Amino acid sequence: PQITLWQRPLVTIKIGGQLKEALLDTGADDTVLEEMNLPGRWKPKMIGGIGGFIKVRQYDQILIEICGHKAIGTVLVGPTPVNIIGRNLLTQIGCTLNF
Amino acid sequence: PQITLWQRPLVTIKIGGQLKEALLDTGADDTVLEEMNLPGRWKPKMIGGIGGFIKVRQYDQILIEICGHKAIGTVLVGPTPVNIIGRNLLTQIGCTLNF
Ligand SMILES: CC(C)CN(C[C@@H](O)[C@H](Cc1ccc(F)cc1)NC(=O)O[C@H]1[C@H]2CO[C@H]3OC[C@@H]1[C@H]3C2)S(=O)(=O)c1ccc2nc(NC(C)C)oc2c1
Repeated sequence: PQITLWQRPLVTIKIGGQLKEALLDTGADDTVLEEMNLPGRWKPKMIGGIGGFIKVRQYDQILIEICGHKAIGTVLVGPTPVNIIGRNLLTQIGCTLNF
Repeated sequence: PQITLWQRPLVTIKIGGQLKEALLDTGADDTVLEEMNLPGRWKPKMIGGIGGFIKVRQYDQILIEICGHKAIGTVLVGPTPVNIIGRNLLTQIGCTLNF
């Protein structure tokens, strides 16, 4: 799809058997999702944003289907206010900015 | 330009007579710039992000030239870690996401 930016660029994702909405976020290096149940091993990580830092769990080689396109990569899980799809996964679905 | 997302989507901006770099950020509703000298009246505002909230100064009808495209709108100035161009200005330069 082409997506204009008059509204938040939200898409449906399927991850860990669950359906969620997430923001396509070109300002995010990495993918950060709200607390959710994910299977397997993880590693503690601190990440920074506009108002300071949060502690997240780092999960590698996680499958995510983003608006019907499959990607596999790192997902960070923690107290983010919104689910964010970052460039680590946007590059896999072929996402570009155009003006 | 078409911009792929293997690197941060940074562009040159000119605002308040100054040259700066800023991130084209589809996950940002509003435009937030690092402390800088802007002329005229402003209004206190608190905005929230990944790690909590920051106090910004709200400036309206500010001219910004974003990668050679002119836009006029609200700019928030405050302790953001990075200069962010949000959807309020991305819609004016015709920016879209495509996959
Ligand atoms: C969380 C997200 C929903 C909104 N944020 C835009 C994201 O793109 C921000 C932009 C950004 C902020 C700080 C920073 F150091 C680097 C980049 N990205 C973000 O938090 O990403 C984090 C995390 C993602 O992976 C890595 O890449 C950058 C770091 C790092 C951890 S925001 O907090 O910066 C933001 C920006 C503009 C806004 N305008 C508003 N307006 C409200 C009044 C609605 O809220 C805003 C909130």
